[PDB]
Amino acid sequence: HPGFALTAVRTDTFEVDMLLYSGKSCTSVIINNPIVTKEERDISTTYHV
Amino acid sequence: MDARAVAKRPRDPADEDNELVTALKAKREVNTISVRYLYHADHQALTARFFVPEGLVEFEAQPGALLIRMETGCDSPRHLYISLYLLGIRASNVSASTRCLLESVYTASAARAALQWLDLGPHLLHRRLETLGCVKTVSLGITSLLTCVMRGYLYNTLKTEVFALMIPKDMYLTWEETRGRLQYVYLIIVYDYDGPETRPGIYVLTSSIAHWQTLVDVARGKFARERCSFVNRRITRPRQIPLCTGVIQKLGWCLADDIHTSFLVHKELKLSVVRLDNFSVELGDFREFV
Amino acid sequence: AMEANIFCTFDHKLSIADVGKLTKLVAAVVPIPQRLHLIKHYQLGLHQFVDHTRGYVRLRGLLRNMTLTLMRRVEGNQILLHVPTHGLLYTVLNTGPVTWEKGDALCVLPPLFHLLTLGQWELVLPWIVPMPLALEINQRLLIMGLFSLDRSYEEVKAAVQQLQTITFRDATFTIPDPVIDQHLLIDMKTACLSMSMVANLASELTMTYVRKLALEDSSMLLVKCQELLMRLDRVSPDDEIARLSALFVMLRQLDDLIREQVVFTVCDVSPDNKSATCIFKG
Amino acid sequence: VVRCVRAQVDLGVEVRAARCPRTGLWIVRDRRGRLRRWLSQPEVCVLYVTPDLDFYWVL
Repeated sequence: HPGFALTAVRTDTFEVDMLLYSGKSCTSVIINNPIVTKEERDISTTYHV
Repeated sequence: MDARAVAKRPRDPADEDNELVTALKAKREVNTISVRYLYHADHQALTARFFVPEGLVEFEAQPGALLIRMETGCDSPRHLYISLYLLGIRASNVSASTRCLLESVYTASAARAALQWLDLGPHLLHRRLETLGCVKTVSLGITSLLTCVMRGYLYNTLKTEVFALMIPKDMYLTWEETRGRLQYVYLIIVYDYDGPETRPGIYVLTSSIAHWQTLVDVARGKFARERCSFVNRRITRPRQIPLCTGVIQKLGWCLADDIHTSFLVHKELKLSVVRLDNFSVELGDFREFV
Repeated sequence: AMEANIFCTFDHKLSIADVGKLTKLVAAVVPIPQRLHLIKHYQLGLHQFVDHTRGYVRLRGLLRNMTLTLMRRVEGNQILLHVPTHGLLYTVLNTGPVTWEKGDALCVLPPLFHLLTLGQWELVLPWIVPMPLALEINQRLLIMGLFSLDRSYEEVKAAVQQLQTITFRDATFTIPDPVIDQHLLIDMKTACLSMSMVANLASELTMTYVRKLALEDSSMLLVKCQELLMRLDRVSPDDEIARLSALFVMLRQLDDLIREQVVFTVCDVSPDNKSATCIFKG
Repeated sequence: VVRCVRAQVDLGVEVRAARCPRTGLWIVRDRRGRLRRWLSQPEVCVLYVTPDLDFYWVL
């Protein structure tokens, strides 16, 4: 045994499930109509909605 | 084949319906996505997305700056994206007050890591760097996201804001007081062949000359001290083989009636800059001159 | 609104598996000898160019002036080639032996290491490669051609063994040797002879011409130049005319190796690294 | 600064020196970058001292 002791720390992850409770109509969500923008490549064009 | 098709007027590529509209209306459905005018359809700015860490995104929230990439020999980052303002430390042309200013803004890990990477190998900067163009947008999370422009103009979407490229004043360089009507802008990197001070000279030249032979001929006569320094280091230290005393490449062209002055602001640290409003990007590779 | 699409017909019966092989090569590059409209497959690629006694440099000199088309679509009994124009952007397959990244400048090279095959035909497509590896390959091949005559010694075999391999990011790749059976091909013989001639004339005439110019020396630069040449160095004028014209014709017989025009610059590669998006450049 | 021909020994003067980076030699200047030009003249000589006890006699 040496002259010193050892305190050792260690974290441990836990796969868990929360449950979220909220009141009626807490926040207001404001949306618009989704817009398509277009990026042109040759063989595969993309559209970002 | 017949005369009516070649006698018809050309079909309006915008006023004809989109591919989604001619797919919907032939089958008559509805969706929550508004379709009838696609964005970016009348665009010629050839964009390219880019991921950057937080240390290289300072001085980039304001749009318009050179997103010049580099490569390190270490295999985990194959490239990195330096800004032109961040290259000012290795720029010998940058004054000491301006250098002490812009070292007080890039104090994150990535900037100084790139600074250590720049001056380590047996090469110069012209085979170390690679130019891309100008940045116009920024997402600005922790790992940000940049959209450069390789070829075209610098505009916001829906064409309502012509973005402008700024360069710092210690890299601006014009050569005649009578500026031409149309002028081009090139990226000069010269080398002073001093032993310890092999840090290069960075210049953004704005001239009316578009030819290449008559540009390097008037470029030999404006860096003759560094040319003689190249020959001097060639003769006093033989059996070492340097090369590419200067390198130029075509960056783009501007209109010469709107190249003006401004100042960047970033965490209330102003910096006087030369601003190019209606910039275009038409790249050329790193050519050299002795 | 159809675009410029060269109709490339074939001259041979193909199975369905042959078309299934060929439909994997959509976004690839193809060299074409002339900007035509209707063409067979005998003028489609590089196998029409490949000579037994001519090599890499003579293939490259016949590669600077080719319309680098693509393959937009393949269908029954025909191919639809797509000529690119400078300014637009197109998808290019990663058919080269070496991968790319985001931001590189890409150019063309003959395939050093070894597709459709017929009895007399083998469809072959050129390597597309970033610029620093291209310059590395040029400076490897010229020096490996320069070790041709003194190949008999035991050290220089290890030296050309070292020179035979290159290194890119995770690409420990090696090239074939230009010299076959201890005598150089006439292509690389001309390529090395031009370099030896321009060096041997530069080490001979420049001293006389710089000491002629030194009386009209109006700069602080030419004197250091002639001092350098003097430190190294320790007839009828038609011979001088012939020597200067020989110098410039051996320079003119060399410009296939002195440079490479940038053709493609990548913008974003596909994940799993099989294709990319490239703006074409002249 | 000693003036040999006209015999006017100038007693004590400030000067500001640097390494001229084209070579490994010194360049002397005044307080406004005047580039002191006595060293071209054969009529004068100078003595230089530095705050690290260095001694430079210049003809």
